[PDB]
Amino acid sequence: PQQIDALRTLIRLGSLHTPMVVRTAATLRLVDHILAGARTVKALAARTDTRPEALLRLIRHLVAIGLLEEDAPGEFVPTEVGELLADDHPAAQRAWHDLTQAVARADISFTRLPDAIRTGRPTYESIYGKPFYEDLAGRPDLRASFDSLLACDQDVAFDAPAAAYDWTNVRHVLDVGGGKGGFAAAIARRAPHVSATVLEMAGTVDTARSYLKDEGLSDRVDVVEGDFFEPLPRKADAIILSFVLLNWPDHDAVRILTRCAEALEPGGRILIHERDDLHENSFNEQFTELDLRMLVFLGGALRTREKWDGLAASAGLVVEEVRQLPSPTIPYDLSLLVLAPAA
Amino acid sequence: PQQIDALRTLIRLGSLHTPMVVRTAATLRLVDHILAGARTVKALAARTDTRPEALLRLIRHLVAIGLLEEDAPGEFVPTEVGELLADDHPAAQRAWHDLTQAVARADISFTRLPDAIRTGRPTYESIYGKPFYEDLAGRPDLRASFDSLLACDQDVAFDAPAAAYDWTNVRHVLDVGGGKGGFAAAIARRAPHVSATVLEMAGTVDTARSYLKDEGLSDRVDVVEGDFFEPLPRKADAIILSFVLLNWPDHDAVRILTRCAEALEPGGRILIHERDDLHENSFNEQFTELDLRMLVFLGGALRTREKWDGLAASAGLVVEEVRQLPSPTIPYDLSLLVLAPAA
Ligand SMILES: Nc1ncnc2c1ncn2[C@@H]1O[C@H](CSCC[C@H](N)C(=O)O)[C@@H](O)[C@H]1O
Ligand SMILES: Nc1ncnc2c1ncn2[C@@H]1O[C@H](CSCC[C@H](N)C(=O)O)[C@@H](O)[C@H]1O
Ligand SMILES: Cc1cc(=O)oc2cc(O)ccc12
Ligand SMILES: Cc1cc(=O)oc2cc(O)ccc12
Repeated sequence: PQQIDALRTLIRLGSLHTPMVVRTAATLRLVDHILAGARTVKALAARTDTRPEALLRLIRHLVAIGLLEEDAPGEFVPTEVGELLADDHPAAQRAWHDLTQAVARADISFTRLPDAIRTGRPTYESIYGKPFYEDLAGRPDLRASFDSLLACDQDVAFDAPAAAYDWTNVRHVLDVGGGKGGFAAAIARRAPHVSATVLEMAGTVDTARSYLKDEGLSDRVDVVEGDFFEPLPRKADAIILSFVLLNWPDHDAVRILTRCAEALEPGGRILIHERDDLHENSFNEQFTELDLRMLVFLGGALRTREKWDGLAASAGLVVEEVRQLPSPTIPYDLSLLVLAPAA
Repeated sequence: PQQIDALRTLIRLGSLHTPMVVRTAATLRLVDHILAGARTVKALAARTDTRPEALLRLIRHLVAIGLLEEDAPGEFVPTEVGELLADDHPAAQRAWHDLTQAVARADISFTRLPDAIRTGRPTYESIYGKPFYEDLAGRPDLRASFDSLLACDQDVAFDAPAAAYDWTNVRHVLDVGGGKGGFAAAIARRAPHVSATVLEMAGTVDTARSYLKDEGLSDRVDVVEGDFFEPLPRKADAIILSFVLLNWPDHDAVRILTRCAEALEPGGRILIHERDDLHENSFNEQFTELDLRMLVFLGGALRTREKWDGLAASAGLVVEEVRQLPSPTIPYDLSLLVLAPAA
């Protein structure tokens, strides 16, 4: 028959057990345990304290989808795909699929995706009892997990956007929602004359300060606890919004942008580090995974290039320049948008 | 880079939003509405009462994964894969992905798959408040949805297993857990001398009786409400277990098989309609989807050919014959296992 391939494709795409099998394997650290020598069901069950027959049934699906393969009778090893769940693999896919860590936990919000399409509003609170950042505020362990997921490569992940801007006429930088300070730190190393301030929430400010202390940068990058919907704590020649605005619906993103514009020194610029696909180029899996996560986690949104033009104008700004940022590590297209005050 | 394809494969397999996007589209009947003429976001939002920008964001992922394509600017149509979500397509994939119907609703149990691997026990009750069949018993609408999902092709789905057995020396058939009576009805049509009894739960017995009345078979197939862990209501030359034993862990499946053996007339046989892959042949997506659903819904299990040999022996039975059943419609390998009393 001719629709057999189509039927197989639809069933795979619609399968909820397959991603949960991947995330279960990640959460149980199965691939790590296999690499450390536990190749049989009976050894792996003892290492994970799972029930042996139930673990075999999980492993069977892991083989079926090509993450594991049966080497010898009853002995399993990771494939090239499965090896990506090793804890120290540079793409960090084990942690990003670990159900006890903040993002895969938040992905359970997708079980109520019909509600989010009807309302345009997040479903996270309906599952976990508080909106996303309030939940993180009440669970410092999840706050720390989220911060480390985003900041994993922060020793070098922010080098490209910091190198993509000319800091010669910048004296003070304000990184609004600046995470653990990785972006501020990368700017400080590249532009030694610059002083920087990180504005962040409780909890995150402490690991930011602690990170900057380890880096020897406390004298050049300070950390302020605060709320970026309130007046910003100081003015700056460059104000950074790195993976901030996508957390927020249009009206909140305009309020944040407005606060930033109000805090700009003369000649200053606002720097947005995010995606900016043209609408025509946005029908791709990288854009939609992040965009739909922002919907169900937060009620935020990724913005196409067209929408950035509109959002800037609403905040009194113009898009002066968009710099494409190289990710020759793993292809994830990101941009640095440079916004200036409108005429 | 060389691990780009591997990384892409892992991320797709681990994506929870993609199957929820498919199920959301199925639940909103999006493909039906498109085929009826609503091709734009603005028309489809009004037909589904969703928020237009949020619906566009869903559609974007549906295009990205190849269920929809943008025909004209802002107009979307289903692909060959997407057309399978039309409500009347014979593979019934819309209903099987509809979150308001019993199976896709039960698939939310997979969000707690780590618990099921640790315990070997279902997670359905922890989500919905009662174990699977008790939940169906308290929600007659879900009971009816489940019964119709399984019985969809019952006018012809049971023709092959009914044709695969020689009914010449059978006088009475008992179909234990016989659903809406489709299998009993197919036997009655092929073997007019046979009389049959369907044993089923509350609710299901009424739609079974109603189905058999529509078929003109009330005089030949009767329906008894009861519990197949209790003594069976009568003896039979052939006792049918069609998609029953996989609902149950080994010790419960032995109890059901034992009840059946105790009710067999001399010379009688027990007929099992299920999968029976050799363990070596079971590392495939058809086996694992059903097997893992039985785990999280019910604590049941699919049994490999080796396990059937063991289960039969535990119940005092031998596997006399296994007949492979043709499904040239869509390839789903099923078998008819014929069990006889052990020597
Ligand atoms: N009202 C608020 N005031 C200040 N910071 C906030 C805030 N709401 C959210 N945030 C911060 O916004 C950040 C978005 S995550 C991005 C972190 C970092 N800029 C990076 O690129 O990786 C979070 O760290 C969160 O703590
Ligand atoms: N304790 C019990 N006693 C009798 N029937 C039961 C039962 N527990 C579950 N069942 C029935 O077992 C059936 C399994 S579903 C299979 C239905 C049908 N034989 C078919 O092949 O499609 C359900 O219809 C359910 O109502
Ligand atoms: C880059 C990226 C990918 C993703 O899948 O989820 C995210 C969530 C965030 O809060 C910030 C960034 C990302
Ligand atoms: C044949 C089949 C496929 C599936 O995916 O789920 C099922 C669930 C049941 O209770 C009975 C049969 C099936």
